[PDB]
Amino acid sequence: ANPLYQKHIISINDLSRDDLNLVLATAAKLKANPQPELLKHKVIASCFFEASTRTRLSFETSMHRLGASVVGFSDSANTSLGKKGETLADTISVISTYVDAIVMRHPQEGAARLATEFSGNVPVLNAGDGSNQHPTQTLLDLFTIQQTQGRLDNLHVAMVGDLKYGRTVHSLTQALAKFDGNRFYFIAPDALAMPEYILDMLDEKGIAWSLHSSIEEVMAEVDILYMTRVQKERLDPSEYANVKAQFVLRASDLHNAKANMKVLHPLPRVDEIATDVDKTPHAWYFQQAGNGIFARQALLALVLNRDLVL
Amino acid sequence: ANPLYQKHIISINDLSRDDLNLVLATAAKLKANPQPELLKHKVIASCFFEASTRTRLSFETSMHRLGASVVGFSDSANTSLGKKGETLADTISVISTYVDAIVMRHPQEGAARLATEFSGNVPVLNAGDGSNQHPTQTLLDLFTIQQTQGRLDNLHVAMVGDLKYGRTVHSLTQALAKFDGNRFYFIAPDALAMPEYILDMLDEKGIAWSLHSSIEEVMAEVDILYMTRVQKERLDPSEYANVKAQFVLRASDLHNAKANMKVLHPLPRVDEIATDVDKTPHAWYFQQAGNGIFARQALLALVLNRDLVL
Amino acid sequence: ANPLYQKHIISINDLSRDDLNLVLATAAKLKANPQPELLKHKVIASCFFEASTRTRLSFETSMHRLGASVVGFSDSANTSLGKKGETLADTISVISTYVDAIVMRHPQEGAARLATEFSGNVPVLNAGDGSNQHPTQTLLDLFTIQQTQGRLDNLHVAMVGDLKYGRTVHSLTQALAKFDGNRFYFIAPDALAMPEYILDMLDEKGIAWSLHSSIEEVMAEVDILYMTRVQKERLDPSEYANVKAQFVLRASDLHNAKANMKVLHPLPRVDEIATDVDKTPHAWYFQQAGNGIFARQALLALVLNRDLVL
Amino acid sequence: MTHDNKLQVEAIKRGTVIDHIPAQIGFKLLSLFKLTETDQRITIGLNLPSGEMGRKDLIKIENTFLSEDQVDQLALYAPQATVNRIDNYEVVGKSRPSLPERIDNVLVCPNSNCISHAEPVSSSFAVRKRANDIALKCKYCEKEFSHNVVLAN
Amino acid sequence: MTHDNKLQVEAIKRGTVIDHIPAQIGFKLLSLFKLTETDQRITIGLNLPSGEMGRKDLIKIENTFLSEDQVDQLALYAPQATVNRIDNYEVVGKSRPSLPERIDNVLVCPNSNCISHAEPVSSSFAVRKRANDIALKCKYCEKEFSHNVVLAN
Ligand SMILES: O=C(O)C[C@H](NC(=O)CP(=O)(O)O)C(=O)O
Ligand SMILES: O=C(O)C[C@H](NC(=O)CP(=O)(O)O)C(=O)O
Ligand SMILES: O=C(O)C[C@H](NC(=O)CP(=O)(O)O)C(=O)O
Ligand SMILES: [Zn+2]
Ligand SMILES: [Zn+2]
Repeated sequence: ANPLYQKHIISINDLSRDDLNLVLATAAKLKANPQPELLKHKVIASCFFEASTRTRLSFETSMHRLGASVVGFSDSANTSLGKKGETLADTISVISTYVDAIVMRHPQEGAARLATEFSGNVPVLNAGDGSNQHPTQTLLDLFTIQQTQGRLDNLHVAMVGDLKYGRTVHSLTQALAKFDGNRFYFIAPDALAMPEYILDMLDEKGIAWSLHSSIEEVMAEVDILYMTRVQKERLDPSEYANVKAQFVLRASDLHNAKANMKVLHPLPRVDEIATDVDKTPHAWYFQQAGNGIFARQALLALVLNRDLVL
Repeated sequence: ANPLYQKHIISINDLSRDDLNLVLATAAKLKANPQPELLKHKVIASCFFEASTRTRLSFETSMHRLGASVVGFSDSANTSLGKKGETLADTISVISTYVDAIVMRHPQEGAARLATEFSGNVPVLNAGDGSNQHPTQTLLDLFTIQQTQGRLDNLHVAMVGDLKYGRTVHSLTQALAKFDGNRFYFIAPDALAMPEYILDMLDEKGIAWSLHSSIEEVMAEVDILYMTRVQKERLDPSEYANVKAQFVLRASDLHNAKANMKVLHPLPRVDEIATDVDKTPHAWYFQQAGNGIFARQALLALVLNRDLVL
Repeated sequence: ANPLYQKHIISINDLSRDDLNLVLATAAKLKANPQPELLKHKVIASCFFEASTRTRLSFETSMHRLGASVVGFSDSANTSLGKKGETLADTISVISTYVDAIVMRHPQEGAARLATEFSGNVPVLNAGDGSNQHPTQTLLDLFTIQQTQGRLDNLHVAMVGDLKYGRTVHSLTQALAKFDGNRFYFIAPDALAMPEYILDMLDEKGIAWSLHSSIEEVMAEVDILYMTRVQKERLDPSEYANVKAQFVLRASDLHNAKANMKVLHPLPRVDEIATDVDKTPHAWYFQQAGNGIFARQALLALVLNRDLVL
Repeated sequence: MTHDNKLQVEAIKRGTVIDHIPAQIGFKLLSLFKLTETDQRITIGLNLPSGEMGRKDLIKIENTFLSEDQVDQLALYAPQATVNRIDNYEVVGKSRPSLPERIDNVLVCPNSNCISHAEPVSSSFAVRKRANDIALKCKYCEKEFSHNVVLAN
Repeated sequence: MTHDNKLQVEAIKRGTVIDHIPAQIGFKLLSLFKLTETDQRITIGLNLPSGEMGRKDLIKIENTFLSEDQVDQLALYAPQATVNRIDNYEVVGKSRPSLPERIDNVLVCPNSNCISHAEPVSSSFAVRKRANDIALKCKYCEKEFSHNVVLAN
C-alpha cells in the first residue's frame, strides 16, 4: 500500500509534502516508462457538471493510456439530476456502485468533499469544485515547475489575475507553501484579491509574500509567473467592473526577465497573454498542459494500485 | 511509409488519384480481412463542433473496430471554448498534446486547415468544415460507386439538390474529375447552384458537364444519381425561398432507368427521396452509409501506420 | 409676445434667470387664479419614448386644466417608429404637421434638440432626454424651493445620488448657478459624480462647491437636501457596483437638521429615503411633485400664448 | 521664392498653400477635410525643413480656395500654420487659423448614447479654450470632451 | 541622369520613386503601405497630368526602398505602376510590379463564414490570372473570388 492508495484527492490542504513528491516522482516514471495495462479492467466515471476541455480530456486520455475504461457525462443536463430533480447525494450513491474511482468537477464549492460521504470505498478525485480547489492542476503545475527549475524550493513565484475565484492558485499556493524558501508576489485587482484564509496560512508559516500593482515591478525577479483568467462565470454582478484583464502580458515586457523563467497559465487564456508571447522561449503554458497527461496518469496509478513498482 | 502516413486529410483537392486508390483498395481489404488490433494503444479525439449521427458514430465505430480508444466531445457547448471564450487555435493546441489523430467537424469553412497550423505532428482529419469539404464522405462514396459499377471512369453521374452549400458534392466532384471519361449533370435551383470555382476546374480539365431542370431529362442516362439535402442551416435568409426540395424522387420516376443504376445520398434525407424508393433495387443510400465503416477504418490505418501489410 | 412665446424649452442652459423668474411668477398667478380656457382649441402631442408617471401625467392634467386637447403615446412599441423602422426625424416631421406643441421624453441625449431641427414652427418641450436635461423638473423644483425658503439666491444646497446620470441635477444645478450666493454640497459615489462640465461652469462662475462623504457632514448647514435615485437603467455593467443606494435618509438623520430644511427628490425613490421620513416636517417630495401642475401649466401658457396672461 | 538648396520645379498659377503644418498632420488634414477629393493639382511635401519649423509639412492645392470658415477649422490640428493665398503666382493673401466657435460634419460624438449616431443629422460641436487644451461640446447631448478624445471622419 | 519631362518636378539623391499611380490611388497607397510614417522628405503629386494617358499620381520617398513584397502587393492596387530605385540622383534600377503567386495579411476574405475572421491567423489568398480580372483563393475556406470583391476589405 503506497500512501495514496484508495485516498480521496479533495484538497491540497489534506495532502502532505511527501504525498505530492510521490506523485511527481511517479509522473516522471510514467513519462518515460509507459505502463499500458496498469489499469486494465477498471471503469472510472469522469463526471463533469461544469465545462472542461483540458481537465476532462486529459483525464480521460490518461485512463485510456493506462488501460482503464471510462463511462460518464460531460453535461448534467441530461442526467436524472438534471431533469428529474435528483440530489447530488443520491447521484453519487448509485454511481459508486458501478465503478472504481470518480473524477468529478462541479460548480459549487464543496461538491467533492460531499461526494465522499456518499461513495463508500470509492475514491473521489476533485477535478474542480467552484472556486475552492483543483488539486490535479496543482500536481501538473508542480511537475512543470520541477522539470524547468530543477527545484521546488527557494523559487520566486508571481501569481497574476483573479486570485479570489481562482481555485488554481488557491491549491498551488498551499502546495508551494509546503516546500522551503519560496517567495510569493500577488498581483490582482483589489476586488479579486487573494483570500485571507490563504494569506493567514502564509503568515502562520512565516512565508514571505508581498503585493504589486504591475508585472513590471516583479518581472526581473520571478522564476515562474503564473497568469490567470478572470473567472467571469463566478463574478458577482457587483464585480462586473473586473471582467477585462487588468494585467495583460505582451512579448515586450519579458525583456528584463531571467533567462530561466517560464510563463505558466492553467488556461484557457482570454486576453491576459497576448499571442506574441507564444513564440518566446518563455511561454510554457502548452507544455504545461501536455503535462496533464503524465501527472494525472500517476494519480490514477497511485490511487488504484496497492503497490506500484516501476 | 505509405503515401498517406501522418498526412492531414483536409481537402480532396490536396489528394491525388493514387491516394484515393490506395484508400479504396485498403477499404476493400479491411472489409474482408478485419484487423482487430491494428490501432491498439492509440487515442483519437473525435471533436465534432456541429451535429452528426453518421459521421461521428461511423468514425468512432471504425476506431473501435481497430482497437483505438476514443476521447472527445459531441457538442462545443460544454467545452472551455464554449463557456470560457477559448479560441479554436488554443483548443487544438492543447488537445494535440494528448492524442494521436484528431477527427474534427466544424461550422466554419476552413476550421480544419487552421487546425493543422496548430497541431504539430498530429494529423487532422476533416469530418466536415462548413460548406467547404467532407473528404471522408467522398471516400466512402467512391468505394460505393466502385463496388456497384465496377469502375470509376466513363461513369455518367447526376448531382441533384443544394450544390452550393453541399460540401458533399464539392469534394466528390473534384475526386471524380481525377478519373477519366466521367460526365456530370447538375440539377439544382439556381440560388443553390454549383459554385464557379468547381465548374472552372471542370472546364480547365475539359470535363463534360451540363445543366438540367429535372431528373426526368437525365434518368435514362445516369449510372449514379446523387441526391442531396437542402442545407437549411447554412442558407442566408434571402435563400429562404429554397428550403423545400424542388426536386423530389418517387419510385415511379425510376421506370426508364438503367438496371445497373444506384441512387446514392449522403443523408439525412428530408423529403427529396420519397420512402417508396427505399424498396427499389435502385436505392443504395443505406448500403452506402454502412460503407462509412470500411472507408474510414482504411483511412485511420493508412494515416497512423507507417507500413501496412494485408 | 412674452419672452418665451413659441420658444422651444430644450435645456436649462438656453434660459436665463429672467426666463426662469418669468415661469415661476406665472406659476404663482396660475395657482391662485386658474384659466380653464387659456388653451382652448390647442392640440398637444405627449410623446414619451421612455417611462413616466409624473412627467407625463402632470403634463397632461396641465394641458386639460387649461382646456387644450392631447394626442400621443407612452410607449413607442406600437408606433411606426417602433414596428416599421422609422427615424425620429421623420416622426417629428409628420407629427409637427398636426399639433400645436410636442412634449417629448426620449431614451437618447439630444433627442429633444434633434426634434427642433425638424418640427418647423411647432415648439418642442423636453420632458427629459437620456441623462442630459429635464428642464420642467427644474421649473417645479425652483417653484417648490422658493415656496419653502422664500428665495433662490443664497441657499445652501446638497445634492445626493447619481449625479452623473441624474438629468434632474444637471438642470437644477445649472439653474441655481444663475442665482447669487447659492452654496453647493455634492455627495455621490465616485462612479456617479457630477460631470466635469458642471463643476467647470461653477468654477468660472465663482460658485462655491465641495464634495462630502456623508449626508450628516452637511445636515446642519443646508436648506434643501435634494435626494436622487441611482439611474439604474442607464448604468454601464462595469458600474453595477453602485446600483444600490449608499446614502439612505432616515428620520433620525434630520435631528441636527435646520428648522426650515426640506427634503426634496424628483421621485420615484427606492431605498434612499425611508418611509419614516415621510411623516416628519422636512419631507417635501410629495408637495414638490404636486407643484408640477403649476410649473407646467405656466410653461404651456407662456409658449403657446402671446400675451402675458391677463 | 520658396528657398534654395539644389533645384526641382515647383510654382503655381492660382490656388492655396497651407504652409507650416507640423509633422504627421498633413496626412490627417488631407483625410479629414477631404482636401484630396478633387481633380486639382495637389503637391504634398512632407518633412521638408524650415528652421525653427525644423520638420515642417506643406500642401499646395491649385485652383482651390479655402474659406475663412475652412481655414479657422485647422486651428484644431495645426494652429500656428499659415495659409498663403497665391493668385497668378502673386501671394495675394495670408491667414492663420484662429479658433472657430463650432466644428461641423467632421467629428464624431464620443457619447455612444448620443442621438447623433442614429438619426440622419450632421454632427456639430462648440469649440472652447478649456485651460490647457481645447474643450469640445456636442450640440445634441450637451457633453463636453477633450478636444483630443473626440474622433472624426 | 537628367531633369524629368513635365513641369513641376521634385528632386532627390537616394530613395524610391513610384510613378504612374492611377488617379485617386496615390493617397490610398500612402495609407496602406504606412509610408507617411517615415520622416524622409516624402513628395507626392496628385492629379498630375499623364500625356496621352490622362492624369497621374506619384510618390517620392528619399532613403526608402520598397519591401521584398510591397511591389507585388502594389501590383494589384496599381498594375501599371513603375518602381524606380533612385541612387545618387539616378535610377540604378527600374522595375514593374509583378502579380505574385499569393498574397498574405493585407487582404480580408469576403466569405463571412470563413474561420479567418474569428481566429488569430493571417489571411492569405492565391493569385491566379483568370480572363482579365484576377482571382484570389482563400487558403482557409477554399473559395475563389474576383479581386473586385476582395478589394472591399
Ligand atoms: O478556468 C480556468 O481558467 C482555470 C482552470 N482551467 C482548467 O482547469 C482548464 P479546463 O477548463 O479546460 O479543463 C479551471 O479552474 O477550470
Ligand atoms: O448534411 C448533409 O446532408 C450532408 C452530410 N451528411 C453527413 O455527413 C451525415 P451526418 O450528418 O449524420 O454525420 C454533411 O455534410 O453533414
Ligand atoms: O427617474 C428619476 O429618478 C428622476 C426623473 N423622474 C421623473 O421625471 C419623474 P417620472 O419619470 O415619473 O415622470 C427622471 O429623470 O425621469
Ligand atoms: Zn453628443
Ligand atoms: Zn476565406
